[PDB]
Amino acid sequence: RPVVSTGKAWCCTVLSAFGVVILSVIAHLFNTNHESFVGSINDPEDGPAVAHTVYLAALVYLVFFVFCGFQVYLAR
Amino acid sequence: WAVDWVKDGKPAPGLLNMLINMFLSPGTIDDELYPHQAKVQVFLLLMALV
Amino acid sequence: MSSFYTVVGVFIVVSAMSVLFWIMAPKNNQAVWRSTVILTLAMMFLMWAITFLCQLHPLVAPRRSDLRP
Amino acid sequence: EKEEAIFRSAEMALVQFYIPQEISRDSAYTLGQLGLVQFRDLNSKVRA
Amino acid sequence: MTELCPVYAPFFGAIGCASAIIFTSLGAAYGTAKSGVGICATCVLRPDLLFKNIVPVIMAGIIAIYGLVVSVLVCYSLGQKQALYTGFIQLGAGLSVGLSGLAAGFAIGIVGDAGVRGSSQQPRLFVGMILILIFAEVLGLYGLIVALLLNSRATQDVV
Amino acid sequence: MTELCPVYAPFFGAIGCASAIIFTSLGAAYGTAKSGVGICATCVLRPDLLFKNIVPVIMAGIIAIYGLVVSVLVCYSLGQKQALYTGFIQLGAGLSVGLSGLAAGFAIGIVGDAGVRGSSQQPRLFVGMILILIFAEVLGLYGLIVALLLNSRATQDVV
Amino acid sequence: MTELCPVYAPFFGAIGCASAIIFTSLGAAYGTAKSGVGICATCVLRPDLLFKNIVPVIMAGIIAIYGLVVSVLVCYSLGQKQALYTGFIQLGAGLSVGLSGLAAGFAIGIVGDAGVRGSSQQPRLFVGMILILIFAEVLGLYGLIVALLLNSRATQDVVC
Amino acid sequence: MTELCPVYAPFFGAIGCASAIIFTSLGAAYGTAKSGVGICATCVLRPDLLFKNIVPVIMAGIIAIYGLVVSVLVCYSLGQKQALYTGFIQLGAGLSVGLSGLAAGFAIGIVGDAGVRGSSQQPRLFVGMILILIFAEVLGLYGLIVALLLNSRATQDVVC
Amino acid sequence: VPVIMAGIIAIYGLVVSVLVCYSLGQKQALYTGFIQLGAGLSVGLSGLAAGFA
Amino acid sequence: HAQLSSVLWTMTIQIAFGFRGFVGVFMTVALFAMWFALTCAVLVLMEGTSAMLHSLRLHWVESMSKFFVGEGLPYEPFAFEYKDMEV
Amino acid sequence: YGIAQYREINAGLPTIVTFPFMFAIMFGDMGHGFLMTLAALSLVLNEKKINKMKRGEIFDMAFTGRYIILLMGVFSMYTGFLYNDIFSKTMTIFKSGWKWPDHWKKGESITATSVGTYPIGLDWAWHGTENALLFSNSYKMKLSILMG
Repeated sequence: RPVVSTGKAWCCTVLSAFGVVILSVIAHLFNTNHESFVGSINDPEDGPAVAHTVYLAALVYLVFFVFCGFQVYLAR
Repeated sequence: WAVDWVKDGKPAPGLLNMLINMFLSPGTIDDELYPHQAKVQVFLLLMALV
Repeated sequence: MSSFYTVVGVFIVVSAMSVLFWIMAPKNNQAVWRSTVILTLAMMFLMWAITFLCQLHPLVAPRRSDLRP
Repeated sequence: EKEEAIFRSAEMALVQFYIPQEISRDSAYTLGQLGLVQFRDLNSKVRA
Repeated sequence: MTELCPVYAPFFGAIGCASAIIFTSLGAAYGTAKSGVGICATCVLRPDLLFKNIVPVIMAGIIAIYGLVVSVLVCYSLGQKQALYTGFIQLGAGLSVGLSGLAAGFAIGIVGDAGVRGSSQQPRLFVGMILILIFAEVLGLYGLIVALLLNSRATQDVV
Repeated sequence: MTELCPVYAPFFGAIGCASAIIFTSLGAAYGTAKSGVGICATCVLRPDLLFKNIVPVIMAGIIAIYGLVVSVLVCYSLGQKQALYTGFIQLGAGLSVGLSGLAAGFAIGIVGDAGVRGSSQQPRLFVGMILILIFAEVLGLYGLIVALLLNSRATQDVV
Repeated sequence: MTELCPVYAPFFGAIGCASAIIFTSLGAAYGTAKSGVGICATCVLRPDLLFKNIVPVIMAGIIAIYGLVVSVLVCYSLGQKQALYTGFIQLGAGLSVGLSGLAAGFAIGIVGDAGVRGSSQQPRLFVGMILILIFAEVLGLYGLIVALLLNSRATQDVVC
Repeated sequence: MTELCPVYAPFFGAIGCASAIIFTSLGAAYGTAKSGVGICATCVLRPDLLFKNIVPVIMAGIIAIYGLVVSVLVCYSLGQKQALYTGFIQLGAGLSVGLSGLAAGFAIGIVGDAGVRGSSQQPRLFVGMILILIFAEVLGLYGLIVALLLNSRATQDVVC
Repeated sequence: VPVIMAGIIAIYGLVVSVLVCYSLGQKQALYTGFIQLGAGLSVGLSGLAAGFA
Repeated sequence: HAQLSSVLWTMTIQIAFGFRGFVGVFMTVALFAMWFALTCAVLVLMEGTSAMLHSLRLHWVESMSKFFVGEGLPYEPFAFEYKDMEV
Repeated sequence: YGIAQYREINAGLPTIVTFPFMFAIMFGDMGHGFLMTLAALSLVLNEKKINKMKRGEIFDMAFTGRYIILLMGVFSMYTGFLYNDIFSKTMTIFKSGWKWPDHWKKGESITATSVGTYPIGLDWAWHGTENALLFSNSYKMKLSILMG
């Protein structure tokens, strides 16, 4: 295949995998009013309910992960 | 760390101030960490150095 | 919790486990296993024993979050 | 059958050997596998 | 403010603190650098001098500590209320210790290089090198002691 | 304004962090370059031991992070309404750290230059190299100690 | 006009903005020169690694980008009514980035020539020498990281 | 403050107090190294005579004592309200001893090294060089006496 | 071609100097008095470094 | 380490907080990727490499100074081992 | 560093314990320690074949001390636990109690009295202004000396 584990495909898979793991918790923090990101004089105040953007960001990571994992699994 | 000082009349002594006194003074501590300690600190020092 | 004499109480409990294990050690590499863990736990506790921030004279930090509009 | 790594150290010994000359290679095959064996080189101050 | 407590008085106190460690750190660095090349050159030839050449490298650290012991001591006497007299007494001690340490570091490196030069040729001379090294330490504390004398003494009598 | 706080008080604090980072940067750059040149020159005939010969540069790098941390710490306490005290003590700490780092960098470079040559023959004196060159970070770090000690007092009230 | 902000605050702002590039250029030039001077013979000996020999010059270039970004950020926030405090801040930041980059360039230049010639005999010293040269740019990045936050700080705390 | 007792006299007082130690110590260290190199050079050749030629360094080591005694003697008279006459003399007193000690240290350092290096050939050169080295250190002695009466009249003529 | 590289570098001294000369006058705000030399010095030093390399 | 971590967090997350769903999501993705690239590479490798050798200092020059007051020659029993391609 | 003389105690256990704890107290970011331990776990589980496969030039020493980084990290996470830092963040595990007025506008120093701090670790109250840092540095510079 044009890209394989030795072609750093596995590197891309591992890079993309570890994004949602923390985007989920940060989206939860946004959903909650922990005021550790917006509740300060200097912090931007667009409302804690801004977890939609981060949740949208987490979407694409599975796109890379599933596509690039199948080829390497075929390799193994 | 154990004994507080706000509730005590004696103010909290400096984190590290008990050094110069052991030499220039013959035992005068001036930090009042403990009264009896003043007359025994120099005694411990003189056993140590001898 | 809040009393600095609690340090002795929470020290004796760990020292009891330490002394108990010094006698009871797995027979596999016993003479080094019996001595490793007893040190893996010594400072493991001691440095925790000083984390107590009670009896603090210095001022506490002014607040920055909680905008309070 | 080992040390405690705190007070007990390694304790060992040396001897003078009186091995038969004919089994030199025979003894070497055996002790050369795992014998915890080292030699004090008496063959000193000598050239090849 | 009052003539005896001008506004720029603590400038001397602040600068002296840095200078006291600077003029010792440079000397220690130069001495240790000079000793390092010699020891590295020698050890390969004679394969036992590592352990018995540790003196100068630790004396460098002694000079480094000599810097801190005086530097920290002057810190707590500083402030916006002390007199210009305080700044003068602070800078005097700082320069004294710094320059004495610099002289010590300048001499120690050269003497250590000379001593280790013959180390591979005189296995007997494993203590005779320390002779001058310690005799070169006669001035190693004069600055320190005079600084301690000045600081703890003139730290009072504001008027 | 009042004698306590003239107009150009913050100038000194502003220049302090720049100088603090900059001197350390110069020292680290000199040391790392002068060591790496020798390491890469020597490894050609001893290429197997490249990795164990890299310790000097990773060592020297720490001065840069020292400078960075002290600079950011100073920058956190910048302002124009501050006390002139809090304009001078900052530069004092910054220049102390910078000059200490420079001295450490020169010492490390000088030692490392000959260290690799020493190791060029046999691998035993890896320990000797590290031991001789591992006395410069203490010098470089004493400046950081005194700087953080000084800047702590900075936070006290201007009045 | 007050006792705090005279008319020569923009003097300091402009001089700092200019300094942000006035130095990085020198370091980049020095590094490129000292690399190219030696690269020629090594390339002549083995006309196959010039592509692999581009790393030093390209890695030396990015200090120019470092200077450029700092200059542009400073230029974003230049005025005439600003507090002299901000002018001093910009003055400090400019030189701090500038001659830090100069030091990095000086460091990389001396080692590039040594590294290039080593490969001519040791093919797999390529991987080795890049580790050493990374630290030059690692050092250089610290000026940029401190200066960007210094510039950011220069904005909020204002009085005129 | 008053004209006879201003506030900046303590500057001169402190400089005079702290200047005596500096130059004398510098000269002492210089001589120490410049002579000990000779001892190190001769020891390997002559591992027999290694405790009979240490006179140069030790004699060079007394100037430091001299600078310290003068320094502390001046220092113990340190206070705020001092006449400008008080601050004037002390700087000269300190610098005189400092540079006199430096001068003595240079000569002793070079001469002792030369003599000890040359003594390995002929034995009797020892007693020959003793007199010249001791006179070189006596040169340093001559500064201290002057400093003495300088200090004494720093206050024997006290007015205001 | 390196010689024409040098010539192109030199052209910078004119492509910028003419612009600033276009905007000088008797009554000028001091704010717009230092920016010009700031730009000029930067260009000059950059050209110097490029030429040296 | 604390300060460098704090400053990297401040300069990464706050920049990533740009609110935009049409082009801001891709910017967040890029910032997220580079944040990992830096966290794994330069905020770990150099720090750990320095830390381990500083700990080696703190152990050796302190304990061994008065611990290994003597030296003993090594023991290496004669034993078989593999050999492979070489000079 | 060097061999010991006959019947001279070896510092095996000191190397097992102190050096890892030193490295742990060097830095304790939760994410960094966990990520570093991830590679250690991968290496130790793949040691089934890594033990036999060729060790790369950069992998020789790495494979040599695969079991060391495990201890490094397992102590690093604890050491950082008392610091309550996860990429400079804290969820306020426990409660300590701190006094604040009904309303307050920032830019003013606000004093909160203590009625009991965290039983384990330090409270979140030191996440504020420079006061928190200038207290934490003084607190920490002492325990280092004591432990040494």
